[PDB]
Amino acid sequence: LVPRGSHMVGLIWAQATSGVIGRGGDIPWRLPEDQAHFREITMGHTIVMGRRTWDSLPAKVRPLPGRRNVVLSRQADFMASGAEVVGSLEEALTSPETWVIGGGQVYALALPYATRCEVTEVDIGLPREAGDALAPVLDETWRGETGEWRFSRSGLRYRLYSYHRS
Ligand SMILES: NC(=O)c1ccc[n+]([C@@H]2O[C@H](COP(=O)([O-])OP(=O)(O)OC[C@H]3O[C@@H](n4cnc5c(N)ncnc54)[C@H](OP(=O)(O)O)[C@@H]3O)[C@@H](O)[C@H]2O)c1
Ligand SMILES: CCc1nc(N)nc(N)c1OCCCOc1ncccc1/C=C/CO
Ligand SMILES: [Cl-]
Ligand code: NA
Repeated sequence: LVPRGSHMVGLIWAQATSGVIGRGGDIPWRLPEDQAHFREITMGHTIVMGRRTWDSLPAKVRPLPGRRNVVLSRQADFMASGAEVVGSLEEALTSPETWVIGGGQVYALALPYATRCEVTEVDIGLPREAGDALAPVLDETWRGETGEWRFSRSGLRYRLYSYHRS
């Protein structure tokens, strides 16, 4: 459970088996099971994203509904209609439960404060290319639960991981 006086920080991302999460300003696959899982985990909570992840959402869909949207930017003139733009994790992590929803820069920024990671891994061979966004690497303070391989309606294998630490 999450006490209302606490500040719990989780990271949620989907990756190829290579660790790639983003390429050319987008996610280089689509997986409906992952979209549903992302919604199930984050609904009702604050979501924090980097400015480039805000840019990657079509204007018509943002801010993502049912969640307080917070965008990290260092640009004093960047504005996100419907959402709050802050310049640091300190300002972004004021809710009792926050999910950092990407991308690569912001996962690495938020990892020192996080105690949970929820990962979808898609079994698509997408090797790391220059400029890709990548999943954060998790050291031995993290302990993980790895689900068995499942099979999507779209014909891709995928599996879920849940990581925790103190
Ligand atoms: N597969 C997934 O789960 C997933 C999830 C989310 C995103 N993505 C993909 O990942 C890519 C985006 O990731 P990315 O690493 O390029 O960018 P990002 O992490 O989404 O955003 C980077 C921006 O965040 C701001 N920022 C970074 N560090 C900051 C700090 N310390 N303080 C304040 N603001 C800070 C900066 O904005 P300013 O430049 O405005 O200062 C920076 O340019 C896209 O391809 C996207 O589609 C994938
Ligand atoms: C559903 C993707 C996803 N999955 C997991 N597991 N964690 C995340 N942090 C995550 O990114 C959410 C922000 C980026 O969203 C999108 N970016 C590009 C194209 C489509 C979307 C989807 C929006 C809502 O379906
Ligand atoms: Cl969503
Ligand atoms: Na996930």
